[PDB]
Amino acid sequence: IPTTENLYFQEVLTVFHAGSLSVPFEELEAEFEAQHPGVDVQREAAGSAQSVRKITELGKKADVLASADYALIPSLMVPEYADWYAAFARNQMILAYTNESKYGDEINTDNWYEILRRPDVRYGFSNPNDDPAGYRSQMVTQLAESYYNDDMIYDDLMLANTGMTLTTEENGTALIHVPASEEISPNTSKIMLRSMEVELSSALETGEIDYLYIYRSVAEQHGFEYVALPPAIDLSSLEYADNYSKVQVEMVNGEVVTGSPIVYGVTIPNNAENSELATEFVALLLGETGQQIFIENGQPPIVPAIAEGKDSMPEELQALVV
Ligand code: MOO
Repeated sequence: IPTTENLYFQEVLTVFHAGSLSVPFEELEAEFEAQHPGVDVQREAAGSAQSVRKITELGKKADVLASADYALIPSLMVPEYADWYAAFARNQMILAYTNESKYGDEINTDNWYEILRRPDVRYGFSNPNDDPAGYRSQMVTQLAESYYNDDMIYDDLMLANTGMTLTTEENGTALIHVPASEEISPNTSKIMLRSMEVELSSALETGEIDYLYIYRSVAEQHGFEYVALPPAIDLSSLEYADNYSKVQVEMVNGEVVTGSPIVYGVTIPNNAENSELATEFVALLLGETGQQIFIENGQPPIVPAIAEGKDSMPEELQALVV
């Protein structure tokens, strides 16, 4: 029987981070505890949007907040809960699978959506209201329409199988509306939906789902075979930023996220209890040691880190940022 520590957090350093950061932050935890004897790092892994909402709406206090989408910090935390943030890593949306997945040896970059259209094929993605990988899965599928010249890709895979709706904005931008989390109501024969993307890893391993909308790093961390989606739709390239911006996702609470290159962001909240200790953890993260942890885990780091609001940043961190 799990204790409260075994359920919740599965001196004190409280860190709320993204699900895809579970592997590098686990190695960062062990290294930080090795350098600091009496320090117990307590990590809570959740979708980045709900990780932010714990601080901004639930009144929870964290020392370190790390998101899969850096932009959630200035749009939701700044200026009441945050005065600064730093872009530290990059990632890539892929479609993961294993040997057991149906149509495995036959799926490639030019037919992935056609495979997902099949009634026997089941696929997974996380909750877009809570997780970046969840809303990014919708972004990838919608952008695939204009790339492959097929205006029915998003309708067949998402609109006809969930509670998601779509409207066209005045500038031609597509806007995806995500209803209440319980009213998403996915077609069980076609879609499996979790709160965060990494909980769906177990589903792909057993063959409960055939394909999974997830990051490249997570696929390499688990050893899954994957489909390298075109740079124009996979949110991996800085050059295709103008193309990615033509799709937006509105959450149930009215918050709008925009298609952009996947850029991870970190910050130390304004109401942090151990801000001194948090500084040292972020220093290890943005320093050479943190950089090598990401490279070894298949996640490319932004070296040097790009920060905003440097006049509010602690002095120890200003030597590691741009
Ligand atoms: O915040 Mo995630 O790394 O899209 O579970």
